[PDB]
Amino acid sequence: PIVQNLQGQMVHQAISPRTLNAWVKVVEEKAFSPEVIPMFSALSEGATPQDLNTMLNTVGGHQAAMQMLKETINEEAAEWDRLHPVHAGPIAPGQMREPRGSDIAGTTSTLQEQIGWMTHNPPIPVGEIYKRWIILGLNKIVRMYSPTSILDIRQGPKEPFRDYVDRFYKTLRAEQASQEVKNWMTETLLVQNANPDCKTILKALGPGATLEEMMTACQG
Amino acid sequence: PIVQNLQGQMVHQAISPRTLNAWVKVVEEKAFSPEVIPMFSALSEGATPQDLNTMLNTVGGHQAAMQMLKETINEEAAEWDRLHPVHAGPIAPGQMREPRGSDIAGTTSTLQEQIGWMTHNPPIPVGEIYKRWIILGLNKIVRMYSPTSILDIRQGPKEPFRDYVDRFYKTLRAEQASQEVKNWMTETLLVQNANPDCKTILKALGPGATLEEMMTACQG
Amino acid sequence: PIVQNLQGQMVHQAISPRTLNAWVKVVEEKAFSPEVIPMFSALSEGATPQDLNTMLNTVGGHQAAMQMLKETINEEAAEWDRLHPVHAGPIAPGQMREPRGSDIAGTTSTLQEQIGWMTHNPPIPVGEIYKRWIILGLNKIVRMYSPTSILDIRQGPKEPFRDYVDRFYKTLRAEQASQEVKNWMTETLLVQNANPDCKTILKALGPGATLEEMMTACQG
Amino acid sequence: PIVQNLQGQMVHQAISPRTLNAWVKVVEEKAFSPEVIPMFSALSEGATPQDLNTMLNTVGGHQAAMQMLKETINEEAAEWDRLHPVHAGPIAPGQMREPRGSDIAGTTSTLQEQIGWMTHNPPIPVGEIYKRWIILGLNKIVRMYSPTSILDIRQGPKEPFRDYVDRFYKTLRAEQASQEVKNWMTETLLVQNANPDCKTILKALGPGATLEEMMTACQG
Amino acid sequence: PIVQNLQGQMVHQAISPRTLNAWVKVVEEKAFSPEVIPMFSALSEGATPQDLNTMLNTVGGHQAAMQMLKETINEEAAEWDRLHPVHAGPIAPGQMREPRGSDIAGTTSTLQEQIGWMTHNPPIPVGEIYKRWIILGLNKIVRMYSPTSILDIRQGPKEPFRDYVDRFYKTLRAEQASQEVKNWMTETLLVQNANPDCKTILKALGPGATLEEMMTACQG
Amino acid sequence: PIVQNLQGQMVHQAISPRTLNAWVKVVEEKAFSPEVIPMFSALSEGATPQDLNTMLNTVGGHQAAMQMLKETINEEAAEWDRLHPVHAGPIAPGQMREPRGSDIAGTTSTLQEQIGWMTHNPPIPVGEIYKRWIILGLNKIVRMYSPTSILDIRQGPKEPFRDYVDRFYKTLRAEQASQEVKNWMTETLLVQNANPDCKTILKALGPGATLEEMMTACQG
Ligand SMILES: O=P(O)(O)O[C@H]1[C@H](OP(=O)(O)O)[C@@H](OP(=O)(O)O)[C@H](OP(=O)(O)O)[C@@H](OP(=O)(O)O)[C@H]1OP(=O)(O)O
Ligand SMILES: O=P(O)(O)O[C@H]1[C@H](OP(=O)(O)O)[C@@H](OP(=O)(O)O)[C@H](OP(=O)(O)O)[C@@H](OP(=O)(O)O)[C@H]1OP(=O)(O)O
Repeated sequence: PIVQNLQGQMVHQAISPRTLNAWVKVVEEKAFSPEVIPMFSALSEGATPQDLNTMLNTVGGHQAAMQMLKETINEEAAEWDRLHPVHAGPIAPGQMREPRGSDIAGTTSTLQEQIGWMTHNPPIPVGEIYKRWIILGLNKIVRMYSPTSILDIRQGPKEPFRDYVDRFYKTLRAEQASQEVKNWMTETLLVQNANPDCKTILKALGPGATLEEMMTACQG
Repeated sequence: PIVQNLQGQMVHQAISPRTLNAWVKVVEEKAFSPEVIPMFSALSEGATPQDLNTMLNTVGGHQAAMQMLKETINEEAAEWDRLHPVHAGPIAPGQMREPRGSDIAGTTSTLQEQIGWMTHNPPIPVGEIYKRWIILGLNKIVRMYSPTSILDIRQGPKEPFRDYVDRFYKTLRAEQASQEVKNWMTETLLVQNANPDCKTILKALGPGATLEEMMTACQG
Repeated sequence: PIVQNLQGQMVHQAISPRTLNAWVKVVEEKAFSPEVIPMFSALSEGATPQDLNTMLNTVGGHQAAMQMLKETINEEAAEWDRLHPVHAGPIAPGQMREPRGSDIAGTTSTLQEQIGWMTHNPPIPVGEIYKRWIILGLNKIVRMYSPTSILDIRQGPKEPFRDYVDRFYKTLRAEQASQEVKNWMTETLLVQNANPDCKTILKALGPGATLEEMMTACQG
Repeated sequence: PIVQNLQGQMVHQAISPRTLNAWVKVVEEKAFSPEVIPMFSALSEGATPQDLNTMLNTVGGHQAAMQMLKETINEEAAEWDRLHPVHAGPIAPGQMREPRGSDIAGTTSTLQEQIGWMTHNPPIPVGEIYKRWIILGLNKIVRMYSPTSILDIRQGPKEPFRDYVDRFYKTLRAEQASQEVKNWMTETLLVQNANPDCKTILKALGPGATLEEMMTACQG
Repeated sequence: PIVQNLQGQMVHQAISPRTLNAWVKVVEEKAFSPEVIPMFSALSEGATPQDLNTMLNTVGGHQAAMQMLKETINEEAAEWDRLHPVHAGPIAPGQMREPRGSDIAGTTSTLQEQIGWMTHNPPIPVGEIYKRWIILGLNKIVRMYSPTSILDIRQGPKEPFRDYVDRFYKTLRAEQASQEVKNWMTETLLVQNANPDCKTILKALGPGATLEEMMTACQG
Repeated sequence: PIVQNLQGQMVHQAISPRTLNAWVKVVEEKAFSPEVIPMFSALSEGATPQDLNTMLNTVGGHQAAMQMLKETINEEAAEWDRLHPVHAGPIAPGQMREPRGSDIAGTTSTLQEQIGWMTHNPPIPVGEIYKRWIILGLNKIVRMYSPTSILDIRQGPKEPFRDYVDRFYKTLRAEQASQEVKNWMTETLLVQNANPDCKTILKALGPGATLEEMMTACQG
C-alpha cells in the first residue's frame, strides 16, 4: 500500500505478498470471529481504495458477504452523494474535486486520482470513509453469521463456568447493543443462567460482586 | 520487478522467488476461481513484459489452458499489429522503435529492451496492455473451468439458502454479464430459484427488500 | 510503533504484520504462563496506546480475562483521574492537556494527540503508564490461571529433586507474593519438602548455602 | 549475481542463500519436470558462471544427469574452442580477450575475471552462453526422462477428454522435436487418438479448427 | 538494537520476533549443550542490557538455571562494585559515572541511561561485561548438566569406537578446564579405557600418530 | 560478514541469523555428502575467520570430525609458520603485519585485527586461506562415512540399472582421486558389474559408450 518516505511525503508502493498471504490465511482459518475486525484496521492503514477493492476481491468463497458489503457501499455512496454538495466548474490544476460514490468505490477512479486525493490540501481521506463503510459491513455480517443469541446461553450441570462465561462474553461482544444494556445483561444474565449451586453462592455474595470473586467461589 | 524506490526514482529489480512460489502454490492448490484474477494483478504491478512471460511460464500442469492463453496472446498481438501501422523513422538515442506483436508479449524481446521501452519518453506501458490481454483470457478460462450453468441452479428442498446464494454468486462472478445485467439477473433468479416456502414468504414481503430480508425471512 | 528516523525527525509508523502474527500465534498456542508476561514487553516497547489496544483486541478466546483486564483498566483510569490534579480552564495554544482516563486507553484519543504527547515538551509517557497497567492486568491474569498454590508442592520419594525445584521456582515466578516473603520462602520451603536423606544432608550442610551446594549435596 | 547500483556504478552482489535453498528443495521434492527449465532462468538473471556452477553442484540425487550435463558442457566447450580459436597478442589495458573453453565453463576462472569481462565493452556474455549450455543439457535430460513417446498415446473409453488433452500437451511440451512438425501434429493426433464421441463431434465440425472449439465440442 | 546502517551512523532498533523465537525454540529443543554458548554470542551482537535481559527471560521452564545465573550475576555485580572505585559526588555535565552493579543487569537502569553510556566517550562496554557473565553462567550450568565425568568413560565390548570417541569429545567440550589438560586427556585417556583389540593395535601403532591414523588402524 | 557497501568503502557486518540457522539445519538434517561442500562455500562467500569458527562451532554431534578438522587446522598453521618465516622490525602505521598460524584461525587475533587485515593494502585474504584449509579437512571427512569401496558395487537381478548407476556415480563423486583414474574406471567397473543381459548388450555396443545410451539400451 502507501508507505511513508524518509523525511518525505506519502508515496504508493506495491502490495506486500506477505500482507495478502496473511489476510487470506486469517480469512480462511476462522473468518467469523470478532477479533478479525481489528485485524482489518491492522492492515488497512493508509491503503488506497484500489487496495481495498483488491483485498475485497482476493477473498475466496462466502460471496454473500461480498454482496452485502457491495450493497452497503452502494447505499452509503448514494447517501454521501446526496448529503455532500455537488462539485463542478474549473478544477484547480494539481488536485481533483471531492470524489463521488463511484470514485471512492474505485470502480471509476484510477490510482493517480487516489494518490492526488491522499496528498490533497486539505487531504481528503476517502480511503478512511471507504474502510469505515467496510467496517460497518463487517459488523452487520458478524451479526448475520452469529449462530446464537445472548439470552439462550445456559450453563450445563457438568459444564465448567470458565468456558461458559467465555462464550457469554463472546456473544456479548457479538451483540450490537448499547453500553448500558451490555452492563445490565452482564450483571443479570451471568447468574440467571448458571449452575444452581454457585448461583446461590453468588446470590449470597451480594450485589455488585466482581467476577473474580464469583470465579473463585464457583470452584468446587 | 520495477518498484518505486524510496526518496528516488523507480528502478528495475529481479523477481523475488517468494512471489513466484506463492503464485505457483496458489495456482496448484486452488481452482480457476474468479478471485485469482485480482491476485495476479496483486503480483504483476510494475512488471516488465519479460517478467509477465516468466510468470506465465512457471505454471505447473493444466497446459491446455496455457495453450488457450498462448492462442489468445497470438491473436491479440495480430490485432495490435493490424491496428498499429508500422512506425518508420530515424533511430536515435532517447527514442525506441514501436514494439510489435512478438515484442509486447516479451517472447522475442530481451529484458533490457523492455527496460528501454519503459524508460522511453513518453512512457509506453504496452507490457501492461499485455497484462490486461492475459486477464481477458483468464476471464474466459474461468468460464471454461466452471462449466456449471447459471440458469439451471436450483435450491434443493434440504439445501440451505446460504450455500445456495454462495454458489449462485460464485457462478455470477464466473459469468461475463455486465453490472446492470448481473443486478437484474440476480434480482430475478434469487427469488425465482428458491424453496417454495421461501418464495411465498419473500413474495409476501414484496420487492424492493435487500438480500438481508431475503435471508432473514425464510430462516429454516 | 514509534521509531527514530536516521538523521531525521521522529516519525510514527504502523505495526508490522510479523510482530502481530507472532504475538497472536504465541498467545493462542502457549497458555497463560508467566513467561508470556515478558514476551509482551518484548514486542510492545515504544508503542502508541492505539497500537496497544489493537494488539489487545486481536487476541481470540479467553474473553473472561479480557473483561477482567478491561475492568482493571477502567478502575485504574478512574483512580488516576481522581488522584491527578486535572487542570481546568483555558489551555495555552501549542500545548496539550493531561491525558484523560479514556485517552490513555486510546478509545477517545486520536493518533495525532498520541504523537503530540510523545513529542511534547516535556514529553508525556502516557503509553508507558498504559503499558504498566497492562502489566498489572497480565499479572492478575496469570494469578487467575495459576494451576495450584505454592505451599502444596511435595517431592516424590523417587522423583528426582531436579524437576521438583524446577516446578517450585516456576510456581514462585507464578506466585502473587511480594519480595520479602518469597525471599524468606526460597530458603526454607525447598529444604523442608524434600526426601528425608537429602533434607538431613542439606541441614548438616548449614544455612546460607546457595542452591548449587544444595543440588550437589542432593545428588545421588 | 551482479546488480546495478542506486544511481552509481556496477557492483557485484552476494548470492542469496534462500533462492538456492528453494531451488534445491523444489528440485529434490517434486520431480525432474521440464518446468524447472524456464524458472531456472528466473533464478539465474545476471549471474556469473561461478554462481551457476555453485547452483549446479549443490544438487542432491540423480548424479547420472549431472554427469550427462558435464559431458555435454565439455563437448560444447571443445566445439567452441575449435570453431573460435584462442586469441593471442598482448592484452590492452581496459579490455580483455574472450574466455577460453575452460574459462567459459566457470572452472578455471575467478569472480574478478567475470567482473572484468562484464565491465569490458562490449560485454562478453560468458554467463549467458554457459546458461544456454545448461538449458540444452536440461533439455537433453528431460528428453531422457520421458517414459513414453508422443505417437503412442491413446485415450481410455472411460476417461474424460480433459486429462487426455492435458497429458497430450504435457508430452508435446516434453518433446524436443522441431516446432513446425510439433504444431502440425498437435492439430491432428489429438483427434486421431481420441474417444469415439470426440472423434465423431470433431469430424462433424470439419477439418481445421481451434482447440478451444474442439474442447468445448467434446464437452457433454 | 545497536545495528549499523547503510553508509550511516548506528541507530537504535528492536530485536525481530523471529530471532527471539528461534533462540527460545533452540534452547528448549536441542539441549543445554556447550554449542549453545557460541549461538548466544551469534545473537547477542550489538544488544543492549535490556535486550539481553529480555532474551534471557523469554525462556520457558528450567527456572533453576535461571535462578543460578541470576545469583551469579548478582555476585559478579557485587565483585565489580567492590573492585571498581565507588564514585562519590556528581560529575561535570556531559558525562555520567560508571554504571552500578544493578545497572549492568538493567534492573534499575532504563534504556536511555544505557544508550547514553554507550554513546559516551570513552565508550562503556557494560553489555560486553554482562555477556561474558552470561557466558560464565552458561559454562557452569553446562558443567552442572554433564551426566558423567571424563575419567569413567568405558567403551562397550561390541560398541564401535566411533561412538566412544564422539562421546568422549562431547564430554570433553563440556569440561571447564585448561586447554593443556584437554590435550593431555585426549592424548592419554583415549586408549586407556578402550577395547583390548583397539588397545593392542594402538600400542602397536605407537603414540606418535594422530587420531586419524589410530582410528583407521583398528576399524571394526 | 564481508558485505560490499553501495559505492563506498569496505564495511564489516555480523553474521545473519538466518544463514547460520540454514547451515545448522542442513548439517543436522542432511548427512555428510559432497554436495554440501559447495553449500558451505556459498554460505561463506566472504567472512572473517572469527565468523568462520563461530559458524563451525554451532554444529552439535559428530565431534570426532570437529577434532579432525581442528587437528588439520593446527597442522596447516604449523606448515604456514614453517614456510613463511616470522618477521620483526618496524611496522608501518595504518597497517598490520601478516597473520601467523594462530592468527589465521582467529584464536588470538581480535575482530579489530581481522577488520584491519580485510581493509589492508594490498588486501589479505587470510580468512579465504583459512576456508581452503577447511576444504582440505572436509575432503578426508568425505572419506569418513564412506561405507564401501569403488569396485565392490554389484547390481542385483531384481535391482533396476538406474539405482545401480546412481550408486556407482555417488561413490565415484564421493571418492577423492585423480582425474585419470576416474576416467579409466568410468568405462570398466560399470559394465563389469552389471546384469548379464544388458552387460552383453553393452559389450556388443563396443567402445565409445556414453551413460545415456548405456542405460537406455539397458531398459527392459
Ligand atoms: O521484504 P521485506 O518485507 O522488507 O523483508 C526483508 C526480506 O526478508 P523476508 O523476505 O524474509 O521478509 C529481506 O530479504 P531479501 O528480500 O533481500 O531477499 C531481508 O534481507 P536479508 O535476507 O539479507 O536478511 C530483510 O532483512 P534486513 O532489513 O535486515 O536486511 C527483511 O527485512 P525485515 O527484517 O525488516 O523483515
Ligand atoms: O515462522 P513460521 O510461522 O514457520 O514461518 C516461516 C518463516 O517465515 P516468516 O518470517 O514470513 O514467518 C521462515 O522465515 P525465518 O523466520 O526462518 O527467517 C520461512 O523461511 P524462509 O525465510 O527460508 O522462506 C518459512 O518458510 P519454510 O517453512 O518454507 O522454510 C516460514 O514457514 P511458512 O512458509 O509455513 O509460513
